[PDB]
Amino acid sequence: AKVKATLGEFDLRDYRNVEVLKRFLSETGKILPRRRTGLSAKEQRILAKTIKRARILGLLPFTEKLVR
Amino acid sequence: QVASGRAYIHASYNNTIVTITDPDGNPITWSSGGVIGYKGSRKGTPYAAQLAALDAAKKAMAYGMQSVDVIVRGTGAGREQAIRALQASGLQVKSIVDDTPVPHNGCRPKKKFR
Amino acid sequence: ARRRRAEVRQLQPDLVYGDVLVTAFINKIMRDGKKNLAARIFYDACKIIQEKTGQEPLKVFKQAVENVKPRMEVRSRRVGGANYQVPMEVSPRRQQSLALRWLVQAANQRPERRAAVRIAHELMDAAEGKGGAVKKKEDVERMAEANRAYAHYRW
RNA sequence: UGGGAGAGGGUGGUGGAAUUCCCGGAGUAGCGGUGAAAUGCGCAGAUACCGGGAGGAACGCCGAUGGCGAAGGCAGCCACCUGGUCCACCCGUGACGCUGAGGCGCGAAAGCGUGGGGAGCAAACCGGAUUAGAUACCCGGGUAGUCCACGCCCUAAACGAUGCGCGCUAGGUCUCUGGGUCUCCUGGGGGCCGAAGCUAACGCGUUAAGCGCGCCGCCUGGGGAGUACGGCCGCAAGGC
RNA sequence: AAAAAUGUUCUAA
RNA sequence: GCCCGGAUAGCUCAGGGUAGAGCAGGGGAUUGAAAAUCCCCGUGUCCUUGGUUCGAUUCCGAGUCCGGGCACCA
Ligand SMILES: [Mg+2]
Ligand SMILES: [Mg+2]
Ligand SMILES: [Mg+2]
Ligand SMILES: [Mg+2]
Ligand SMILES: [Mg+2]
Ligand SMILES: [Mg+2]
Ligand SMILES: [Mg+2]
Ligand SMILES: [Mg+2]
Ligand SMILES: [Mg+2]
Ligand SMILES: [Mg+2]
Ligand SMILES: [Mg+2]
Ligand SMILES: [Mg+2]
Ligand SMILES: [Mg+2]
Ligand SMILES: [Mg+2]
Ligand SMILES: [Mg+2]
Ligand SMILES: [Mg+2]
Ligand SMILES: [Mg+2]
Ligand SMILES: [Mg+2]
Ligand SMILES: [Mg+2]
Ligand SMILES: [Mg+2]
Ligand SMILES: [Mg+2]
Ligand SMILES: [Mg+2]
Ligand SMILES: [Mg+2]
Ligand SMILES: [Mg+2]
Ligand SMILES: [Mg+2]
Ligand SMILES: [Mg+2]
Ligand SMILES: [Mg+2]
Ligand SMILES: [Mg+2]
Ligand SMILES: [Mg+2]
Ligand SMILES: [Mg+2]
Ligand SMILES: [Mg+2]
Ligand SMILES: [Mg+2]
Ligand SMILES: [Mg+2]
Ligand SMILES: [Mg+2]
Ligand SMILES: [Mg+2]
Ligand SMILES: [Mg+2]
Ligand SMILES: [Mg+2]
Ligand SMILES: [Mg+2]
Ligand SMILES: [Mg+2]
Ligand SMILES: [Mg+2]
Repeated sequence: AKVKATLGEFDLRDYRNVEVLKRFLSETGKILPRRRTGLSAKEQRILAKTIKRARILGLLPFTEKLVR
Repeated sequence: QVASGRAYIHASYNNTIVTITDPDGNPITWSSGGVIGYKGSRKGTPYAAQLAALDAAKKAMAYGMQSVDVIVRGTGAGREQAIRALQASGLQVKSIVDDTPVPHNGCRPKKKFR
Repeated sequence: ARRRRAEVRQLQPDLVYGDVLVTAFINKIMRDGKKNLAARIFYDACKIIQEKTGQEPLKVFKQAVENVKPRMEVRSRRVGGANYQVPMEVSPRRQQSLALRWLVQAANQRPERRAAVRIAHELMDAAEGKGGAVKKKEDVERMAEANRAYAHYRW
């Protein structure tokens, strides 16, 4: 199950789209790899940067702890 | 006295120190591989961490401590043994969460860790 | 052994009690092949225990043996460059053999003159949890309880 | 002309993790450390836990076998300024090109000067162990320095140990990034495997180490020696 | 995930 | 000269009804060993003397010896 499938059409630069973007972070806050993300090379760079912005605006975590 | 609290497992390749706190994180009591007469390399073993956990809970339960949320730090070989010991002690282990400190590539480690 | 295990040698049951445990024991009493001498010692001791505390001696003998079986014992291991005291349980075979060994061994420690008295008196003490072969077995089990820290080095 | 990719460079700002320190709380007999130890630290309240504060450096995940750069080298994020480069259309100039002794500029780390900064780390140094010794490795401390600004130094396994440009000589496969008519076709990079051929062999092989041409740099047995003398550069170290 | 230093000269048949 | 203290195993140190722990000692498991570890084992008129209590490490009185302390010194 990859995230590009589990989501319809989205904008890879709306750094304010928490509902879209948070789907791209593991349970432990890390930016998922393409093997999870499903984005291409070029798409993955765009997503991460806009993820990184949303972390600075407090919209996304930099890290969450791990629950069992 | 308090009923529920938190159980913290700091556990390196050297030792495993368990402190039980209260809901506010203020320590109720504590123990480690030193509180059971181990000194040296032995303080870092799984069994050392078990007795350390058992001495932690048996000291906290002796304060009415019933429910603990288990916060775990480090990676030492006494880590898993401590969690197992907390569920066997008698405490109502209500959670387990790994809060091991990890830098985002910050301070340069000692030569031992590069 | 390197290739396959050692196949445990089955002994002929002794002609008095029909017991392989008696046989292995008499073999532990035996020195230089003088089995009949060792047969007399075990049997003349068997009489004495039927005297002193009149009981079926085979039942006393099996209480001594049972009360000497060590359930744990330290063993040396390796990891990196260490030679620990690793607490490892004892196989039922080695359980029996250490008993038989320490039985005769600690019995020969005792101070009475003739052998069957030494054999009988240790089996009387060991069937009640006293005497040499017990203080050795218990002592072994004590050292393993101590090094339970190095139990995670058990294979 | 219209586009695209990018850790390319410079300046200002800025975010979170983490370590150290301080403060308050709470709490007690140890912590830390190693092969095992000791030194160290701790009842003068440490360690472990929570809350608050300060300051420095480095940017986890993304991240790659990736990208960019002439090389060294470049990685949070934001903006500004600036370079190179690629593609499309085939529009403009009309051989305006190639290379390049000198020259000039750039040039990892370390080092140097004047200020600043200093959390972590750590040459030197001290201590603990180890050992016959241990001016080492391992452990606890620790000053330069690591960081910033400006000015020097100009070295390197500065490597692809492979100068630059052009043309020519099978393909298969993976990838980055453009264009198309989007199967796939085509450019420009990045690797792999391999035709012919090259190679002392290893290997190279449209990213040539093949076939050619141009220009440059360099080699001419090892050691002495990258030393001496000279000269030039440098504050020095020392470079050429 | 590594305790422990060394082996006089010429000859290698 | 007086105040405050100690004395308990070989060394230190714990203390009304126990006589203790660790380290030095010894055997033992261990190893190439030097150790670290692990087991058990010993080592008392609790300085002496008189009493308190049914009984004394403890309590008291005394002194015996050694520690600390302060003042003095014609
Ligand atoms: Mg937008
Ligand atoms: Mg330790
Ligand atoms: Mg343009
Ligand atoms: Mg505090
Ligand atoms: Mg100290
Ligand atoms: Mg105090
Ligand atoms: Mg202290
Ligand atoms: Mg500061
Ligand atoms: Mg034209
Ligand atoms: Mg014309
Ligand atoms: Mg430079
Ligand atoms: Mg530098
Ligand atoms: Mg400087
Ligand atoms: Mg340091
Ligand atoms: Mg030293
Ligand atoms: Mg040293
Ligand atoms: Mg020495
Ligand atoms: Mg150091
Ligand atoms: Mg410093
Ligand atoms: Mg500079
Ligand atoms: Mg390289
Ligand atoms: Mg060269
Ligand atoms: Mg050239
Ligand atoms: Mg490139
Ligand atoms: Mg290509
Ligand atoms: Mg060929
Ligand atoms: Mg040729
Ligand atoms: Mg060949
Ligand atoms: Mg070949
Ligand atoms: Mg090839
Ligand atoms: Mg090709
Ligand atoms: Mg020469
Ligand atoms: Mg020179
Ligand atoms: Mg040089
Ligand atoms: Mg000169
Ligand atoms: Mg080694
Ligand atoms: Mg020599
Ligand atoms: Mg007086
Ligand atoms: Mg004494
Ligand atoms: Mg004196």
